[PDB]
Amino acid sequence: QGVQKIGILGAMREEITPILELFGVDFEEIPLGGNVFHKGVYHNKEIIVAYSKIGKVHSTLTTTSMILAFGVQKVLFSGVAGSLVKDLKINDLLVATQLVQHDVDLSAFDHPLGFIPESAIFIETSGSLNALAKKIANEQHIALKEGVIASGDQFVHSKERKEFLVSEFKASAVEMEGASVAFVCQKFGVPCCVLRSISDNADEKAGMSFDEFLEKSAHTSAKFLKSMVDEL
Amino acid sequence: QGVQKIGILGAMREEITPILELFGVDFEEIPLGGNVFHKGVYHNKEIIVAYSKIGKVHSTLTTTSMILAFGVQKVLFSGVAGSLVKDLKINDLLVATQLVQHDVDLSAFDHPLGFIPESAIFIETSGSLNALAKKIANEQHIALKEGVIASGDQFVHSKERKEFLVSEFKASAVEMEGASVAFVCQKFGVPCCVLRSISDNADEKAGMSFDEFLEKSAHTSAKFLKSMVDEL
Ligand SMILES: C#CCSC[C@H]1CN(Cc2c[nH]c3c(N)ncnc23)C[C@@H]1O
Ligand SMILES: C#CCSC[C@H]1CN(Cc2c[nH]c3c(N)ncnc23)C[C@@H]1O
Ligand SMILES: [N+]
Repeated sequence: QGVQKIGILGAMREEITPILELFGVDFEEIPLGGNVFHKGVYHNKEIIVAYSKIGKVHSTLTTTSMILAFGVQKVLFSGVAGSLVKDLKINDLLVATQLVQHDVDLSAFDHPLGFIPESAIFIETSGSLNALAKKIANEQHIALKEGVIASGDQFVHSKERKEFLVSEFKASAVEMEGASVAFVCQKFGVPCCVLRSISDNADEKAGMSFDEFLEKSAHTSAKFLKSMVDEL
Repeated sequence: QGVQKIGILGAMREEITPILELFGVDFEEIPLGGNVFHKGVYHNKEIIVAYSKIGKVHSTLTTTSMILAFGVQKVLFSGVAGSLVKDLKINDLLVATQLVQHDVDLSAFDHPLGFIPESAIFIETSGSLNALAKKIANEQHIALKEGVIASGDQFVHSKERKEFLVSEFKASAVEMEGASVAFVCQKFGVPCCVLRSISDNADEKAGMSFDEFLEKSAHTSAKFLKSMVDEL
């Protein structure tokens, strides 16, 4: 019966700018492990917001810090992603049902791609939180897609790599942090939800699309994340 | 003026088996975040030993746990690695002077390979600890090499990838955890030393070589790590 502590994560500063703005509360800035954590109070909940910096190691570190140093009981991720599928268009919102580290390769020992011993290819997120996301989206008449998100330490900008992600993992979107965030949460038994809004199509024009749409797509995701926190 | 707390990390159980045996003290087993931490007392020092499990996310998580949950003031890594250079042979010992995440690719935005914004290509380890390693090796007439270690989430077993690591990063050895361990330590200001003993040549026969030499190479590294702790 303490105050609920909720971790809110993006990868880049641009993904958390709209989060901080939308909550509209005063935040205390707390430096730790190369991150700045923004700690505020919102409707009987303590919210801790940070951007991890890009990629798997950064996001793993920051999620672990949120859990161990700030005692968060849930983690919600908001940011942008590349679309791997024709029906996911720029600005569309996706909730990740499972995530994979698409760049993991222990095939020299006959392991399937994505697999590491003492783990699994696919990492699950919270069914209760994903159900909440879907409930809210239906009530607000927001198209919310669901699917597998692939995460790796490369910005994907080729037809060939996109097609690999679809064929190998049946992934719908690609990014560089979701799987590591969801993985850390699974290891600590912390409920996790990963939201992404599409910024690009992970093809040869992805860099230019990303730079154009980062702000808008980040805001779309942030607004939805806030609507979830309103129901926690 | 408290007791010095030292984190001792391997990636696989096999890399820490000789560590636990060689210290020869009683350890309390403490589960946290999917790892088991072995906490013992050795010569006015508290030693916390764990294996992270394989790869960058696992090792990032465990190093962060060591620092935040166990309060370690230094981190020493011991394990095995693939050789990228003719003069590093099976069983040889290497101390990593810098490390890189060799699989990071943000070249779509004209970043050099290995680079992430708000970080650097090369991560340094502790000069004071590396100097200690070299001093001990010279006193014991142990050949200790030094160089760049490349870390990524793939087991390297091809001429083509080996040559890339040498050309791109001037790396001497390859593994899947050193850069992430050293990175976490840098972010928290914790001195880090990464030791590796060669298990294979990162070529088409690397899997078979690794399985053959894991035990012996792990022990070689562990023995050297213990000799360092004896001087702390
Ligand atoms: C320098 C620089 C920016 S790297 C890209 C950011 C955006 N994010 C999501 C993302 C959006 N589009 C992507 C794509 N095509 N591939 C990987 N990841 C993504 C992954 C990284 O945090
Ligand atoms: C399944 C399974 C085992 S994956 C290999 C282990 C050994 N380690 C070091 C290592 C030794 N040789 C290597 C190589 N050729 N490539 C990458 N890493 C390494 C990296 C991983 O922890
Ligand atoms: N990776």
